[PDB]
Amino acid sequence: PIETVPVKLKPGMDGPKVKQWPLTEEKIKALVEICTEMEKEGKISKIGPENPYNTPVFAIKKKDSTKWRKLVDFRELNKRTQDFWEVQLGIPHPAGLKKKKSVTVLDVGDAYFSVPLDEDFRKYTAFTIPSINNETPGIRYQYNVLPQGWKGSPAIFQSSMTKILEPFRKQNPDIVIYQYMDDLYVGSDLEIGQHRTKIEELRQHLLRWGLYELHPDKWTVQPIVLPEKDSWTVNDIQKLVGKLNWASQIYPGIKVRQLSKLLRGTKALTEVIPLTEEAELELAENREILKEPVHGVYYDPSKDLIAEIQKQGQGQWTYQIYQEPFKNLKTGKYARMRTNDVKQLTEAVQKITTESIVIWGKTPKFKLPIQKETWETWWTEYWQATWIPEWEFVNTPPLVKLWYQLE
Amino acid sequence: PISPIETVPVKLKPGMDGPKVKQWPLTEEKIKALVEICTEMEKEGKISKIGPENPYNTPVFAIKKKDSTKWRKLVDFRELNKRTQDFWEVQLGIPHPAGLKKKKSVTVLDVGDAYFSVPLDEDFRKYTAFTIPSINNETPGIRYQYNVLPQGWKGSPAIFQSSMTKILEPFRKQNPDIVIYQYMDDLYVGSDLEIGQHRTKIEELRQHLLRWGLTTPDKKHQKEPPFLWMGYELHPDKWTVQPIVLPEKDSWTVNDICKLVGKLNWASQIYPGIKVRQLSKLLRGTKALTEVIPLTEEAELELAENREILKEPVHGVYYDPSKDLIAEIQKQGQGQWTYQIYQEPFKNLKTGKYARMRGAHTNDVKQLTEAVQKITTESIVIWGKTPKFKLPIQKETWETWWTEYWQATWIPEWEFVNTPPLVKLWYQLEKEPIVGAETFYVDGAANRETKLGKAGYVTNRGRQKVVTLTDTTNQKTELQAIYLALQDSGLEVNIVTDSQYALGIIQAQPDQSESELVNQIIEQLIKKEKVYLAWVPAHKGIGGNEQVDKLVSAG
DNA sequence: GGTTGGCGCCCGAACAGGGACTG
DNA sequence: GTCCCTGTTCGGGCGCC
Ligand SMILES: [Mg+2]
Repeated sequence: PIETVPVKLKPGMDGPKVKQWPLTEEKIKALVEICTEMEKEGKISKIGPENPYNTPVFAIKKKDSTKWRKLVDFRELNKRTQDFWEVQLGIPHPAGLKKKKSVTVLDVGDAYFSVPLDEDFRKYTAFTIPSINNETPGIRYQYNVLPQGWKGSPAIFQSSMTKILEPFRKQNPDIVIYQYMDDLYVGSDLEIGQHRTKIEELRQHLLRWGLYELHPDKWTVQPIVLPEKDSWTVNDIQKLVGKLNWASQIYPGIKVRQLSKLLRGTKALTEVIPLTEEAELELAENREILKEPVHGVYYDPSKDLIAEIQKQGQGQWTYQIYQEPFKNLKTGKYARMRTNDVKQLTEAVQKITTESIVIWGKTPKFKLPIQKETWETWWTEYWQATWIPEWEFVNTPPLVKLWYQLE
Repeated sequence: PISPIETVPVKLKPGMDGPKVKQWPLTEEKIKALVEICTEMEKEGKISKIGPENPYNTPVFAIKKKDSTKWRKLVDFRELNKRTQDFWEVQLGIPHPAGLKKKKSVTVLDVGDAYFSVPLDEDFRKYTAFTIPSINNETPGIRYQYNVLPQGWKGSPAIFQSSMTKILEPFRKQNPDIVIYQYMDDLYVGSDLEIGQHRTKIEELRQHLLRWGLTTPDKKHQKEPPFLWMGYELHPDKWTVQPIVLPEKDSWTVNDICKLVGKLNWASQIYPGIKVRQLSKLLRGTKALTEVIPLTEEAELELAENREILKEPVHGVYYDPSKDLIAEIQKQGQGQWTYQIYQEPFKNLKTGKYARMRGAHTNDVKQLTEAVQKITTESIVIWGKTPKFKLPIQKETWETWWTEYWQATWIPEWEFVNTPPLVKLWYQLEKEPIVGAETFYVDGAANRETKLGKAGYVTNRGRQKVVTLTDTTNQKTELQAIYLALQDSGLEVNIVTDSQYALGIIQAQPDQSESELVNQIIEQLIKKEKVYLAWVPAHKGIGGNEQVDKLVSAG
């Protein structure tokens, strides 16, 4: 608490100009309550139209709580803030945090406020609280302290951060800690119970300054699968030739040449085909290739992480992470038993994002299987994080809907 | 006065200087009329006369306003606005009568000479220089700059809404139980008080306002239901719109049609059942707005339907946050929907239509999904929560579709309502192939050069067609082959196509497309008793998508 | 009858994707 | 890359303030 560090927008970009979206009474009551206090404290100052910039805000109860958490969707500003979350940031990603038995997710943004923000950078941090039924004009605010949600925030409170743990870290050469933005990721292999009470003991190596479950090495990869049948049909073989055809771009060796010649001429769809010798011994082999991992796929921390999702139905959604199309760093399923399609899919992007942070230390840009209007009407009702991944909306072919089918 | 309030700092966009625009000529009858205006305004510190050391000038015309034959000053700051900084606009939306809770006592009052009661930042003041034209070339006209918020400058609205807020805050703190709706210089003020004490609180507001330089004339609707606010009449227990009058016109120009759609839309907020889809189709014509579009007799039906609804007395009521919100939707024509939001039967907070075509291809369960999305976001704005829904669709149909559809789709809490017509899926694709039915291997093929293509099929029972299409494309020949096969198959068919595009459209179960072909394909689909649609890798020599492909590729 | 800001409904023009092409 | 085709956004008319 004193004087501050110079910042700048990526060489050429201008500040954020995003509209505030409508909010529910509850998210607003919460918000003016929160912002009244940060005004009394001097973390946010009140501004007016002369500031051309805006970023959205809503608020989330981080779980089953009465405490509301302000979330400023700095997505745009972060995207526009100068290269230094890679360039001035020191953090290598401790490859082994994903290897641990237990990891706990730690919210610590409310510790960013301690630090003054450049005098000239404040204006970009501007955001507007709505009024319901538009009884008043928007009430505008600006930041005088490192904002939670902004990516410049941990890239500054880092020297301090690297300090704040000097003891607890030294005193624990086998508990690993990672700082991605608002959240702090700490986990150890310790037993289920003495882990919990070792995290709790970090709150104290914390609280003296100020101020949920998740087990990593068990997000099992999900395989690409072929239906075995005692009897095949023209339609069954044509679907088989369809999947393997495609898969043959992710796996080079997959051949379909013997199966495609069982489709010799214009058979009716339900006619049964006696699988021949080479036939059965081509898909028998093909089903072997689908066992082996993809060879030669490596994360580029420079390049962009891309999650991609498909609705399989029955609360089961399949996903790939990948940077070059077809070279998936991972593939998985979010199986839910037996239903809100939208809560489902928003939760699917939180589980995935975490994994991404945990495994690669950044977040994907998602390509979602939902219509913009739909996603946007409802998704903040189920969000629970402090980060927000980029996304964009996709109109998928029903084919890829059908390349990750189980049974 | 001048509000004692602090100016709001204003800058020109970087690198740009003020306006240097030539005062263009005006009648002496304005030139006198403007001198009359620019004299009292000068008398009252709103404008300062400037010398020749102000390089700038922007054009100021004048026009008589609203049946008075009184002139009203007006500057054209179009250039200053270009050079002015950006602002963040603070007016986010428009207050709606239905988010109004029933108060015991109501007052509406407007703020007089509002923009001119607010100081403009002095260092920006000089860019507002305008000159009032001597009757010709003759005299160098009078130079003036602006001391308050000019009419017609990009910044003035915002900076005034902002100031208004910042002035009302003190009063709002102290009267937390006085509700003040604040639209530009308009004030609705409501309380759960007996008029006497209510009335006091008001004068107490007007004194606060007066102490800040804001005069509250007497266009004050005192003890006066109906109050006229934001376009509506407010009565103590019901609200309504001030009368709408659709232009009864002989020869509709297109823009005349946009003017008609406009009033209907505005009417659609309290008059249930307003239809506009037929009239917002006559519009589908890259256009001269001057152009004269002939009235479609289908639209003709619609307008007639509306003009009739408009003769009905309607009203809304006010919001009780004690109770819940409840929306009823109604499928009321080809992609025209209607709804009403209530808290007690036959008492309509408001109503509304949906009738948007999202997609080149859509169906009822999509749209009724879209219209529910719209009503959700609207409800959040007016009441800040989402209504319970009552929809004319049976849980059955929804799940059939949430099932076949491969993009997540959703609807909240909703009770079935048997308010027919009910939303139905017009046909359904089989999930597995149809035993023993004829199997059409279809394909088509175009020629990017000549735009000539072929579409046709080959089948297990032995028959084949090939047909040649002029001025077509691959995706249309793909779609041709699937319609050809549909035309020629009995009441049960299997179709194998190599087109990821054709597969995509039809698997989504359209019942309505801007494409005549997909409509020709839909009419067939509705006629079969079963259809199975299979996909296959093109050019991979599947039996027998290779023969269809071999016959069809003379393109 | 030549000016400003807001929200809404429309339209089309510009885009950005994705698939399918091409010799 | 070029076609298409689909989905956006963005202006612009109108409505109302
Ligand atoms: Mg083809």
